[PDB]
Amino acid sequence: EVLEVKTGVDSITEVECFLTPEMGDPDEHLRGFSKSISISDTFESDSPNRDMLPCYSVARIPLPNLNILMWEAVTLKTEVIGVTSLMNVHSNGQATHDNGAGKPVQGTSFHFFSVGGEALELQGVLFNYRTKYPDGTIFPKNATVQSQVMNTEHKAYLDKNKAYPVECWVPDPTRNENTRYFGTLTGGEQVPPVLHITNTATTVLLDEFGVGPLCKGDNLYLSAVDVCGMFTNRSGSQQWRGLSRYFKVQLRKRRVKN
Amino acid sequence: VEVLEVKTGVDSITEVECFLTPEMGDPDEHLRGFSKSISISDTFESDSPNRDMLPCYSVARIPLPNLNILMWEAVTLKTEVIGVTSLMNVHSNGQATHDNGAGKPVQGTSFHFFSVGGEALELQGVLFNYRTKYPDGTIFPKNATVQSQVMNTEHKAYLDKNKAYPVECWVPDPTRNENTRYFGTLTGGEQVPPVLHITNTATTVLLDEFGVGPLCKGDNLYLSAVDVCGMFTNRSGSQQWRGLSRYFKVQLRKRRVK
Amino acid sequence: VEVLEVKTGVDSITEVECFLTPEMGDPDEHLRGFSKSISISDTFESDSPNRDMLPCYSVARIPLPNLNILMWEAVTLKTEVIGVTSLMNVHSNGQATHDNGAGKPVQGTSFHFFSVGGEALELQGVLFNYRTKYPDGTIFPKNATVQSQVMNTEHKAYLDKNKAYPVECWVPDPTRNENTRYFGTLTGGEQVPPVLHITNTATTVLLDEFGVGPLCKGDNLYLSAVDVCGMFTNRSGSQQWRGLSRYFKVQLRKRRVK
Amino acid sequence: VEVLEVKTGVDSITEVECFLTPEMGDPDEHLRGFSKSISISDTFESDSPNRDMLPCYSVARIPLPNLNILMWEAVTLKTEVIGVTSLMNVHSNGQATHDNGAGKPVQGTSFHFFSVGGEALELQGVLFNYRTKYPDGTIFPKNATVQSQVMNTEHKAYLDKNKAYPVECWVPDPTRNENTRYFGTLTGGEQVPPVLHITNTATTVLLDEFGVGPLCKGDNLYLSAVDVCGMFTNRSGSQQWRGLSRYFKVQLRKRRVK
Amino acid sequence: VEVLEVKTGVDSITEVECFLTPEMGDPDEHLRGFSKSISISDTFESDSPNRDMLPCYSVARIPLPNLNILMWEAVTLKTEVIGVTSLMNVHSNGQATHDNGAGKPVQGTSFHFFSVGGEALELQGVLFNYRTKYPDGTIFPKNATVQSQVMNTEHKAYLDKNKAYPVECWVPDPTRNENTRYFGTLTGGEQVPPVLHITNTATTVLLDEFGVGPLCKGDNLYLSAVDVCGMFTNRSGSQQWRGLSRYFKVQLRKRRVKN
Repeated sequence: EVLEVKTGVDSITEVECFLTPEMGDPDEHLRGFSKSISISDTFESDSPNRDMLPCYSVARIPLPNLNILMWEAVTLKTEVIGVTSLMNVHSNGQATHDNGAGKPVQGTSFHFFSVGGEALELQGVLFNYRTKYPDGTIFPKNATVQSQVMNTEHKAYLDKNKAYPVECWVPDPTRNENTRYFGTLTGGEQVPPVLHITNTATTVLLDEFGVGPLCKGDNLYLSAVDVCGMFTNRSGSQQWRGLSRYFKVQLRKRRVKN
Repeated sequence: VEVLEVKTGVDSITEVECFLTPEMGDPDEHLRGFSKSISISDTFESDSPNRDMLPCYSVARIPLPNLNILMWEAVTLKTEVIGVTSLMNVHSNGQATHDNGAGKPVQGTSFHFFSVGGEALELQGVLFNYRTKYPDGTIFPKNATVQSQVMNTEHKAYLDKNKAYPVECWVPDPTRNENTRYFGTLTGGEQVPPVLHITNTATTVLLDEFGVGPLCKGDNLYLSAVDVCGMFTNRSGSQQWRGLSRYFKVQLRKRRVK
Repeated sequence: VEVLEVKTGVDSITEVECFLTPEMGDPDEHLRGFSKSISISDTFESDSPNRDMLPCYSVARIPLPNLNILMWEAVTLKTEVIGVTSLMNVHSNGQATHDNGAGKPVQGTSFHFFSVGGEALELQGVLFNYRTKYPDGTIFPKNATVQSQVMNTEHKAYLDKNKAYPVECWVPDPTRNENTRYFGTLTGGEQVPPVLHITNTATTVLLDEFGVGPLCKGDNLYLSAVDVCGMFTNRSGSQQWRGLSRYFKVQLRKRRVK
Repeated sequence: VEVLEVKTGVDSITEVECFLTPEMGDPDEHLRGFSKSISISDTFESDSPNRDMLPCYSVARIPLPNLNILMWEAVTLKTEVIGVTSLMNVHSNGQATHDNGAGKPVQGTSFHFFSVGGEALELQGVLFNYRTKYPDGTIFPKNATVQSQVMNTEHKAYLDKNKAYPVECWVPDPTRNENTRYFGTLTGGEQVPPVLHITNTATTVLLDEFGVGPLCKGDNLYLSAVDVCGMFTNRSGSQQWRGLSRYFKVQLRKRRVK
Repeated sequence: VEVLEVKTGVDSITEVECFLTPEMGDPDEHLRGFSKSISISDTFESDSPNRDMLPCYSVARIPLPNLNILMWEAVTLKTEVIGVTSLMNVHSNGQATHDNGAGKPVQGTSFHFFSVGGEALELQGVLFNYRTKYPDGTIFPKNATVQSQVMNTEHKAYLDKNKAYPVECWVPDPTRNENTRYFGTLTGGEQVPPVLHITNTATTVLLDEFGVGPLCKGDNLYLSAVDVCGMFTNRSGSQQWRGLSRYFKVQLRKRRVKN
């Protein structure tokens, strides 16, 4: 049972941070990029290396210690950080045509963020159930052909960074009562990125009963994916490029019973 | 039916939560969620698609708590496509974008559709080509004539069976469906990019202009869906439909009627 | 006419429900809903399209219950393109997207148009090329001059016959049509993808800024439509227009006038 | 200077209704609505476009009923491009999409613009290339310098003559035009599809934030437009601009001023 | 500062009107508004763009009528890109769309950005490739590391000099800029079509959720912009950035503040 909101100067706080992307980082110079994408000969032989698989980013942020009172997340400001970096079309890129500039980052993107009072809850779904996922990732276990559409065995929490591959996992809509999530997959082999920034846009996190995420143990959970597309180098090889995401969350003290 | 007052009290409401898996053709035991590779007839007259090359409408009849005159009234819907991120597998037997590039993602013609009603969805048959010979095990427009390519009012059916009603033959009958709410988008084009949004913050109200939602005949709720996301292109250039499951959560309340 | 009060009571309203079939040219007995393959003239002066290569406006005059004064007033419209899923037939004599690929779907230039009025839709002629020779059996701008390529006020007509008024020759006349509500979108481009939405939950209100809808002269309602969805490309590369039927449901009420 | 009350009574309102034809260059007696085929200079220094290759702004000065202090205040606008369906002529000396295909439609760069004011539209010159030699018979930015490629405040003009002001070197001057309302969209790209909407149900309000419309000096209303729809490609591959006429309906009321 | 009442009366309001020119690199005396043709490095480690190949942020600091505590408060903005129609010049040393066709227009990657603030726009550095050698005459993220490719909080700056801060290195810092309102859109893709709207009827309100707009420290208003419209392709296939100027009209009112 959720009771009244506490008022007074002491009763509000603000969390501000950036989540870095976890795209695979194939060497010591390539933070923010995946390994070049290679293609299996068959579905049966699909076995991507770890450094080729973008993962969900997650941060657990401690809040001022309370105590029952709980911090309630009320509003969010968020945007992708470094959108202009994608204007570097002069660095080992495959040219658009002879003498032209380098191709920009483009193609499949996934832009996702969530705010919750506990870890984001995940459901596994596989493009191909016979994919061998690599050591160091957490992926759907006991995959069957049903895993290609819905196998309810594949439940997890986003409770580790650099671990849950984006392609295996989505927010579980049957759970996440204490999280608000938002995402868009834009597919297509060379779809153009469209990235907006502004410090004037706010998302309200309150449900239809006027209640936002309530932070269990005085911890706020922030999650993101910002796969912007693929970068094409001069050989034609392509690799995922991600960007960091900014979060500002405003919270207020809420009394609750039981 | 004269519709009267809504019942109140803790026990006056119930909730249905459910996922509908796609029915894309499933051409072998490893390919749930996909169709058979598409092949093209040399003439309109010789068009004879095999069953496993034809996506069909998904449907579920959900029994509700027994009432009797009270009827369960569907008031709100939350819904979304499950597994959107699986379309980021561009390393599994796909045709490369170009020399050394990543695999092409699922793209091209999509149909995204869902409906909620208190009885089976009512269908009207329309055929691209009236001479198409539909296969055994499908339910299709019978006694087709050349008028069936635009409108033949003989072709009426109920979506009353799973893996049966091919998507390309049937649409919701706008002359009926008074006790169902339906929503769908066909986005065509040989390589249109998929755009799939997920969030747990969106709700659709199913009440009509008079404040009445679908009323469940025999305490049965009917959910229907199609989510053809596009086509996957394998290394040989062959293309097959790929579909994804759909989540439904519906809130219902008891309503007295005559 | 001075428009006075709306009549009330159970008898004061009526409903019109119907479908208008497309008139795309119907080049043979198997190709209802298609045009003849498009041929290209060598010069502007030699452009002489055959009748079966020219989509035309559809129109229906629906008689209403006899009233006499009182007039039937059109208040709301539900409308929908019927058979949108038929465009997923990419296996019937289409040109392949690439070697071993599925057939290309209908795509390219579309015109989607509908109007509701109390009299025939008023048309203004505008010609792409004033030297086009239009075929016997069609009604087209007469005495064309070079000014007909931009605006020649001699070209006035009424949409008063089916299978007759070519889409490419005529538009709604914005200088007239006070007693009609019309809505249209031309989406050009050689392969723009169709985007077709269906739902039974959308209504368009036909009342003007003074709260008055179309008033039906002689107790006749006029419905008009074009739904050229794009072009179908067959195995040879030849292209032909494909159209679909449009559903209409109009609510009308009795209105006194003087 | 000082705006006082609006007049009322049956006599206090008037309406202006007209169309502006496009001025695309009209390269011969058969090609009203089209420009000359577009050629490309070898260098910026040699850019010397023909008069008939340059589309121009259209303008109409419309005398209003004599008033005298009272002034006509323009309050609402309805506007529409006339002849949108003419772009469905893909059978008249067009370059085929591919072998045996239909002709390509008009597509590529478009500029759609309209304004309503109580005096001539005020213009600011901006040049793509300051060394362009603009031809005899056009009115263009004089004493051009390299700064004219970004902003040269010397280039001020009034849109006070037809077939004179090339579209490509003039825009509405945002530093002036207090007594005009203007609206325009440049949609660029080598083959972007045209999207043209028509309806007689849409009104634009011309009142500013103080509820004051353009005030017609000397009882003249000024209407201006450009509707370059894209380029038409003939069989040789050569391209020329295609424009259409624009309809205006403006409602005005008498306003007292001191 | 406590924000108190707005002052009223005929002299309590003022207006600022100006245009910011684009700073795209200006590679010779005839190419104001354009960058140098884009060249591509062989490897990430050899990326070394010349200054005239790098578009930069534009900024203007405008002095306001001297006050005095009262501060000018920015309330509304009208803005638009100036010269949108110039992009219809497809007849001047462009690569043809196809044989005998017209010249390709400006297209591909665009960044359209503007901000209004009562102090310099605050910037955060992010690099596509941390080994890029940025040229003399530009102000760029210093002591770059591989972390700079995603987030290195050392890269803080103020947009306080024109023709200096390269667009590709810098973005508005969302952790600061309390006294600025900023808006931008990056539209990527190798040949995305520009869509540019002009009108004198659109206004943006600069007030925050508490009804307070940017407060002008020292009676100065800061305006910033980028309008990289895309790339022009010349007959050889070489591509270069093309930018346009941006108009700003800002309405301000006098606001009393404490301490």
